[PDB]
Amino acid sequence: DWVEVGLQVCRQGYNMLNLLIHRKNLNYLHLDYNFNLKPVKTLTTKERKKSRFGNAFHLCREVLRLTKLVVDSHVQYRLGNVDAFQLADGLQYIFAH
Amino acid sequence: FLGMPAPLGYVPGLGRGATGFTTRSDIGPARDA
Amino acid sequence: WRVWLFFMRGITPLLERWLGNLLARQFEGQRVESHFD
Amino acid sequence: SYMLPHLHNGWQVDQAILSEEDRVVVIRFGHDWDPTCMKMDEVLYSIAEKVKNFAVIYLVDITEVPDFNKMYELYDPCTVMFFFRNKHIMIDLGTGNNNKINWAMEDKQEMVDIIETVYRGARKGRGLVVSPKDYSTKYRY
RNA sequence: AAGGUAAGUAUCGUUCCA
Repeated sequence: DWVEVGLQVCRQGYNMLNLLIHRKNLNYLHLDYNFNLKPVKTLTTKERKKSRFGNAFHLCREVLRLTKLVVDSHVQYRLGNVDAFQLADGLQYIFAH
Repeated sequence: FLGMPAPLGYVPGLGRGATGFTTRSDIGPARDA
Repeated sequence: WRVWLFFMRGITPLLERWLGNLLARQFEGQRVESHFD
Repeated sequence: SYMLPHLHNGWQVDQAILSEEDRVVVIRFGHDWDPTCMKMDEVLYSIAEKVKNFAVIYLVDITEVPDFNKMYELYDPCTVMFFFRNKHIMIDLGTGNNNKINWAMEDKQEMVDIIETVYRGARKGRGLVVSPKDYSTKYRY
């Protein structure tokens, strides 16, 4: 099923990004399940500069957030949380905003 | 000294007690240790 | 919906190359007057 | 470039850092065939004799010596590292990176400026010196 | 996304590793 594939790929990409975060073993950067990179504690300047990623990593994280948003909207449709009309309107809002 | 072969048992780097640095996460390879 | 997919086909090799450089065992990373001298 | 002394293996560069106490060891890590590295390996030529009193210059090919790439982040095409009494002297530039000069410059006075500033701050016993010029831009206009 | 790391001296904890 496609929705299963989306829920699978979201976990796979989330694991990839967590590996990229814990590539240098810096535990003060944490990725949530919505693909938002947040500090676990207020960043000291040395650690802030020490944990920075180029534009490519941020672009990958944001496109993963986009696909996660789409997959979660479809899951909402499958779980009866929203209507088919609501699902279509939400998808159009995602792809237009 | 110059013009001498490297010792067999020498640690290639850090033998002088050097300390590496991590300016950013992207640069370099994974720590893998 | 299609527009972001053309954007996807555009950016696919860029990320597939940057990640490959990043996630690998081995990592890799005013010039004419310096040329002919 | 080719005129300056070269180091072939990992032991030699560590010895060159250790075999000196009263000068500064300025090591140009990179590839002497690089257009970038050859741009500044002639600046380092034009001042090697001038700074003989307080500086010695060794060249290192990272491919020939693949022992300091991971620890000192040798992935920019050209890198300059200053060592004093077996201690890496950090230098604060206008750029974000404060451990190396990862770009090849053009003026033979500014590099002597930086080397002498490093020596002056290293005799005191500092670990981070401050460059006179600011490299947050290129002053082009 | 950056161009915003002060450099240090201490005991203590942990962990891999020799």
